[PDB]
Formats: sequence, structure tokens, C-alpha cells
Amino acid sequence: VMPKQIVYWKQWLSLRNPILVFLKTRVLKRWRLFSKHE
Repeated sequence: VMPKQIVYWKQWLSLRNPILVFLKTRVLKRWRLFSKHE
């Protein structure tokens, strides 16, 4: 594949990935927080 298209991919699913998680966790801890507040 195109070194720049797979890297683009790669640099899109590699970063965006943990970043989604990071969003997931932030939203989780926020959820906890949102749940601990009630």
C-alpha cells in the first residue's frame, strides 16, 4: 500500500485509537463522577 496512505491510516488509527479510549476513560471517570454526584 501507499507508504503515506497506510501511515495516514496508521497515524489515524494508532493515535485516534488511544485517544478515543482516553475520551472513553475521561468520560468514564466523568461517568463515575457523574455517577458519584447523583
